[PDB]
Amino acid sequence: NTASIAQARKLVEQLKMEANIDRIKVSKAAADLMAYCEAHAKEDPLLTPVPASENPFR
Amino acid sequence: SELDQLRQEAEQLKNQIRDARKACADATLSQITNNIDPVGRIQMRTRRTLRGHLAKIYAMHWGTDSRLLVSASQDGKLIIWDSYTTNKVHAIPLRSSWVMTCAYAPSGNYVACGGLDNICSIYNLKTREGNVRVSRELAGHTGYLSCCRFLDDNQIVTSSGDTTCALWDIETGQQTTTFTGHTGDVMSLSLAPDTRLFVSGACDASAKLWDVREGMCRQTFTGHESDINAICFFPNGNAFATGSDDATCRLFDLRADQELMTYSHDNIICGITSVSFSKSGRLLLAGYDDFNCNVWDALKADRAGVLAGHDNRVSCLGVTDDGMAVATGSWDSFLKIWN
Amino acid sequence: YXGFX
Amino acid sequence: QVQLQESGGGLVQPGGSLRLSCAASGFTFSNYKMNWVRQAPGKGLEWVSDISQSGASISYTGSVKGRFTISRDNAKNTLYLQMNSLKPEDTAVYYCARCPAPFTRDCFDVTSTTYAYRGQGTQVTVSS
Amino acid sequence: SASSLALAIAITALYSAVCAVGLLGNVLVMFGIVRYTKMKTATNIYIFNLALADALATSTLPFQSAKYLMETWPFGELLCKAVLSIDYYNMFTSIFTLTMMSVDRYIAVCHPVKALDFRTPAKAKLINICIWVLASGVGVPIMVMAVTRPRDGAVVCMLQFPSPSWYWDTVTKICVFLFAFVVPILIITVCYGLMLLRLRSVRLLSGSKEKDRSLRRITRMVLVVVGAFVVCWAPIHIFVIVWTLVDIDRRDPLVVAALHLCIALGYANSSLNPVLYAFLDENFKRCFRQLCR
Amino acid sequence: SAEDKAAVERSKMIDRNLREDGEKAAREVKLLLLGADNSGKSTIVKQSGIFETKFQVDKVNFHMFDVGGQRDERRKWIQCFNDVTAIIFVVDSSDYNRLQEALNLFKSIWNNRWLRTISVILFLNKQDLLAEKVLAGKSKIEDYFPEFARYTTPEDATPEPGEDPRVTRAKYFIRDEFLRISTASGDGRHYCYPHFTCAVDTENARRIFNDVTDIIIKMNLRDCGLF
Ligand SMILES: CC1(C)CC(=O)C2=C(C1)Nc1nnnn1[C@@H]2c1ccc(OCc2ccccc2C2CC2)cc1
Repeated sequence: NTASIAQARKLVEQLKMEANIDRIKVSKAAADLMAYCEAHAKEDPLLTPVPASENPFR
Repeated sequence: SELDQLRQEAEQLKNQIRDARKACADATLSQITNNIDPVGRIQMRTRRTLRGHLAKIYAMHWGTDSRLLVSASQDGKLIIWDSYTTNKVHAIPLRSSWVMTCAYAPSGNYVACGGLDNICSIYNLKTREGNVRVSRELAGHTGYLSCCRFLDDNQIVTSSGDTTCALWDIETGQQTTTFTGHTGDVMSLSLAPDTRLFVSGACDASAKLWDVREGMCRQTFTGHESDINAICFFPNGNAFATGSDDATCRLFDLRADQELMTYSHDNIICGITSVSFSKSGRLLLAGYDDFNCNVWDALKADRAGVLAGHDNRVSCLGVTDDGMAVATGSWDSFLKIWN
Repeated sequence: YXGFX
Repeated sequence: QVQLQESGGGLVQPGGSLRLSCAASGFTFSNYKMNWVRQAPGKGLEWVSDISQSGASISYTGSVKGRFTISRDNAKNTLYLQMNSLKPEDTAVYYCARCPAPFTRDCFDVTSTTYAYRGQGTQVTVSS
Repeated sequence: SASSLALAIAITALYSAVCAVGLLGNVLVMFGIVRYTKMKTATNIYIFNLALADALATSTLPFQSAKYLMETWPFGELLCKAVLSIDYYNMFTSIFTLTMMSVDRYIAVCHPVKALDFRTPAKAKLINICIWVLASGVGVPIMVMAVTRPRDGAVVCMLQFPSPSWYWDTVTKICVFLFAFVVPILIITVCYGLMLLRLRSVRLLSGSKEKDRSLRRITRMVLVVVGAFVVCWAPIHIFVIVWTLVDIDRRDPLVVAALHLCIALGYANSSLNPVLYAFLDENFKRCFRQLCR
Repeated sequence: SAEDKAAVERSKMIDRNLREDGEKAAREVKLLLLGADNSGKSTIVKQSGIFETKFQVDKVNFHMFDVGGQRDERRKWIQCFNDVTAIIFVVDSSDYNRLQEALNLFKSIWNNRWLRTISVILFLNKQDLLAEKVLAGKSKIEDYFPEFARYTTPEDATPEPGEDPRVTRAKYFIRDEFLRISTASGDGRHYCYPHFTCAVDTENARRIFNDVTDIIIKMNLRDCGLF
């Protein structure tokens, strides 16, 4: 057809835009997520439960 | 011949992307977080039960003040609640009762809803007369409105069942940007914390990271088996989680461009309708079709807890900005607050 | 019932 | 990435036989009911056959009953359609369509124009 | 006498068995409703009110068995007015709750679109409040008129009617026969009969045999409820009619044995209502199977 | 505690308005109109985005929702209609080539987790076109359903006066093709009510009312726990 060829060309161009990105290692990204989690664990009320005085839903 | 050539070029390009992702997959998130301690047993209890919706609730969105929340239900009603006192602040009657999404503006001055009417309705909560009226109707989607999120009082990104997302100017009522590339119904969107990017999960088992201003899909994330009904950014904006009908949640990283973790269990065979992270992102809370919610350790893929407090399908789940509480709204016409 | 008449 | 790749199609005499295979990847094959659908020239996507997750519940459209045999091998993640006694009205692009959700008996949208859990299809031409 | 003491311990064992079965069943029904079923339907509220009325009615059975054993009332006039007031007020709330579940099922089947608003749980609480308040119009005069009197060297807990006491006593027995047996059995019979006549048209299940089986199950449940009400409440009411209108011996052991058997049947209605309304409740059977599996 | 009391009063006024609107909503019967493009579903009761048709039978108000303005993929938006009283499934009974498609759609409706408690009022529309197709003899059901060659008209079948027996066998075969799916699963929670209809038929609202009456009777029986 013609619409299928246009769709596959748009797919190919998107796949090219996606193949030319700078990907970091999964170890670096996992370490960054772990560092964000332990950098904000204290200020996470659902991780470390606050006292009922500090809880508006007490 | 041309189509066949483009399909082989596309297969080569997917193979190149897969090989790049395999090359960057030196280790897994399970191995790197194998030595950190577990979060324990997360036992949230219901603190407030928001009653007053008289049909099944489809969506909810916390306001940025972490006190007010908007809920959309298919009795034709947007209710805005003071969750501290269970007081209903607003009851907005909807022109179309088949609402599937709602959004609270960061300023708190506006709410949005939409659904099978294919229209994002923006309501002004701060009218001079003191009554909530339709401030804008955003027609232009050719499919049902599945998710919407404000960026400010003038721009809103909506996701739709017409396989597209759209950035709308509320003042002009026009789609400033159309986000195309999904081949299934886009079920959910999640804004990045800087609101420069947004991820959208669709019914093509794929999530797409889009640039809000540049307008194209920067990254496509696959790995899910079925329709992604739920998506939520990690709080740093460098990762996001997806909930799908394949009974799994998946944590993808933007900069690694692949799935970091699968959150699943053999006794879980029902799909995920809603996902949300806690404030640190250590807990991934997911609402399911088995009428329960699972709190997952997002770094260790361990089910940290079970919010088993709903007699019907948990349709929506949201965490407060300050991280104090989780609202789970379900098909039993109730929203419950948990911490 | 009936026990007290 | 959910991928369904179909093969085995091609020119075949009327009354002949053809074996369509589809290689599934990116999903647990045994958790889904599988479908063969087809699209004849000038016509819409027509459902042909379904086979359940285990392989026990098998149904066909009536135009192919007694002629088509659906089967699955969950170990090699492969869906088969044995197309015996082929007629010129079987000339179509055949598509392997996965049902969208696992562990379900309902199978919505597998004949939709832009359904996602469906392969690109293989052309079966039944002509002399 | 040895025969009189054997009859006394047989009547005491019968009262003890009826009281134990009624208390155990009604406490189990209320416990399953509170802990598991959570009162989310109108029918759940009616079953809970019925189980509460039946547990309160069967709570007076140890007092009546001790009254028959000691041949006197040893509990005082406060317990006289309370046992004898709980007995009447809870007979009326239990029987009116039975009648109201018959009306509720009649509205559910024969006026089904109007049942979508009438059978809300809020109106079920309002109707139950109206039933427990309507019965207070009987339960208060009974609290007032209840006295302890010396009679034949013993204390009898009775009803001190205004003068003439025979007239107001016959009027009270007639009004209890009418408004606690006759009018409830007519409303229950008409409501269940019209409901069953409507259900002969309703397509309950696909297929002839499955549908006729489910319709036969509903008809059998209706007939066992109506027959249990009749054979449990008609004997005491016919005995009160014979006691008022026929000059019976009133001291024959056979007569007092048939009297206490009629009273034990009237409380066996309250004992069996957990079986007829909660054991046969398909929602409760589904909850029980969910608990087991 | 003055603005707190004002907020409590506002919330109670909102509760009052919500209760009134919920009673009004509880009096309206919600119906989901489903069918293909050739089915004639718009002309059933003869009274953008999702379209709503409001009709009244015996003072009962029915809101029938025909979901236009959506794509052909329905697995997600049909979950919005979990709480409708019935799904009205209209089938073009004369279009044999799409009959199986309608059957598959019915099957996907019948077995869907969020649709397995909803009864279906089946309108086998275009019975006049089915009758003239059978009497014409050009199009055979056996070319699309071979088991029709082994099919016999049921003893419980009630044919129209002056109806040809082949037309009766055809229409009851299509009805039995749908009833096989309806009886294969979901026994007790939901039922299929088939009706043969033309386009000139004016009693389809009454048929919907009687079927919805049966559905509401069975839901009230399950609420009572008699069934
Ligand atoms: C929910 C209920 C509490 C259930 C119940 O059984 C009664 C209620 C409400 N309303 C009521 N109206 N008339 N009679 N009644 C009962 C009743 C009966 C006795 C009673 O002790 C007060 C009382 C009265 C007379 C003498 C002594 C006593 C004290 C208990 C020694 C209260 C309510």
